Amino acid sequence: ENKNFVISISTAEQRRNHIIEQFTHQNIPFEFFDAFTPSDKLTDHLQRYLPNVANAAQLTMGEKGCLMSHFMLWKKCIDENLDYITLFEDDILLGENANKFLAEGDWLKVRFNFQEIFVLRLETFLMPVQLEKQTQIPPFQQRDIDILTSKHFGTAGYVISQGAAKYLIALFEKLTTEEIKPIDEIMFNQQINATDYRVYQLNPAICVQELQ
Amino acid sequence: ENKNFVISISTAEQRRNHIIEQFTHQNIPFEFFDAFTPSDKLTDHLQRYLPNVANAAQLTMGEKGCLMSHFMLWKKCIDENLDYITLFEDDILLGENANKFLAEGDWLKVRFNFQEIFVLRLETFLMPVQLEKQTQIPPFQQRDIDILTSFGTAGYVISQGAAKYLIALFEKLTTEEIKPIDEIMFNQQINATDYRVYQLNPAICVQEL
Ligand SMILES: O=c1ccn([C@@H]2O[C@H](COP(=O)(O)OP(=O)(O)O)[C@@H](O)[C@H]2O)c(=O)[nH]1
Ligand SMILES: O=c1ccn([C@@H]2O[C@H](COP(=O)(O)OP(=O)(O)O)[C@@H](O)[C@H]2O)c(=O)[nH]1
Repeated sequence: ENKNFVISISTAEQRRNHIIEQFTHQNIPFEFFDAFTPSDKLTDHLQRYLPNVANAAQLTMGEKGCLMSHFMLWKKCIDENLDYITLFEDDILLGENANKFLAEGDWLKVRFNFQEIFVLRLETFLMPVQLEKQTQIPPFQQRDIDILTSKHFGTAGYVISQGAAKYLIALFEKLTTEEIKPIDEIMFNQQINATDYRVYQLNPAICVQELQ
Repeated sequence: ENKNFVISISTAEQRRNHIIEQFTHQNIPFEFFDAFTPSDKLTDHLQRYLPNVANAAQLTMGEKGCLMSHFMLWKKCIDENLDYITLFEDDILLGENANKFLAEGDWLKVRFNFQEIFVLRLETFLMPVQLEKQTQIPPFQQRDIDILTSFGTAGYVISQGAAKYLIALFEKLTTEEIKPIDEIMFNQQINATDYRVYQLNPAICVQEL
């Protein structure tokens, strides 16, 4: 059964073409998942499943749509009883030997217990905090005053075990409106300390986002 | 009035002596703050000021004590009406020319508004999440399976504005939102509107093991 899903706006035909080119050349099976966008469909899904998120002013409707798309795919993993599901966003660029990882799953089956709770990142690791130089505040005694700025972890390419799909669905349902944060922050920052939940990183990675 | 406080367990004589040698070597005034350790004192302070932290199973009592020590120093900043306070942990090494930064404040006064909300890190910048190798799960096609694993609160200046902000922030955090103090101050909260975290580069102190 197919394990690879690419989140893509149903009208984003040029992005879909980019995905098709890359995946078909490497003979990697996949399906598109129609992404949630600002719409009655997204609004109704938020109210049905995540009214906490519907009420969260701290997320943009785009960020809510992104969360909803991942969340519905986590649900798909559970509903179809998949050992794992592999999720992409439609701006990823695949590295050369992606087929060995994405067209076959026996390597995962040997390495992981899917009722255990893990996410394996396939995309490049991005530092969530970086130093930026600035101009307003002058240096002192030959030391610069830099600013700490936050960067989002990508959610553009990862494997999630059925265990983790269940965990993240329950987590997002249990969060209060005030506790909601963008999906990348919950998956890859906040929850890194959580006891049974483990995040792994393929290194070197096998894909990267085409944006920034 | 003194601005430099070094958080240190009252019985940690060896650490205290190392701090004394380092600060006095550069004629930097400081005072020790007796760190909270597992005790009735810590328990009662948690209940009085941070009951959501008392209930947070995800922190060790040591991590709770560390948070409590910083929190009480933020309070000290407010109570003594200090423009800023400079907080250290007791396992640090001071760099050269630290006196210009730590025994004098005019450089801060001309660069910052103390009623505004900032923290200036004095300790070396460390990546708050690292890739750790592991041995149990074999690599595949020359790619390792690493674990993502978790900044340092061993050296920073905080404005009175930020002391107020952080006291209120930590009091408002839910049990679910509680994390070790360094994860809040220097990771989670970097995404926050009026809260600005700066980094001296190169830094003027570094943490020892
Ligand atoms: O309303 C939206 C917009 C985008 N996405 C998805 O989020 C991913 C990243 O989107 P993009 O790089 O275009 O940034 P965004 O538009 O989300 O800010 C892509 O898979 C999009 O299909 C979504 O689910 N809902
Ligand atoms: O119960 C404790 C333990 C440590 N610390 C302080 O936290 C800093 C870091 O101490 P250490 O590196 O020993 O941390 P630990 O190993 O206790 O987690 C030092 O300034 C300690 O005095 C504290 O306030 N309470």
